[PDB]
Amino acid sequence: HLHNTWETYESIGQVRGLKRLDNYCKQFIIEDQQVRLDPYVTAEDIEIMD
DNA sequence: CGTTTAAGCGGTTGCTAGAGCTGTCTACGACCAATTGAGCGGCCTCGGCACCGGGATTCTCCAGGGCGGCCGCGAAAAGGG
Repeated sequence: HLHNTWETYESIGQVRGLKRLDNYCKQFIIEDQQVRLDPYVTAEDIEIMD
């Protein structure tokens, strides 16, 4: 956990665990921007998720 | 293969169902004798189907009566010597 690297998809290539990064990206990015862009969002939900 | 989730194990807390044991008794079924009426075989008779004799009903055939055609036949009109 000290050799954690800030990487990019073109900087990785084809290694094991790439679909872990894919699942992370799709899940966090899609419902993060969904809860940021929805009109039916209360302040309580955004503060508990923050 | 990544992720979630529910199985598995251990734990609570009280009550109730159920197995096991002991005890009592009472209705219920085995058992026996006398009896008799429901089952099995035969015997008799009717309902219905069928066979036979008799009578009524409709179809086919043979003969008589009348009419057409032939068979030369025979009386009669016209021509010839």
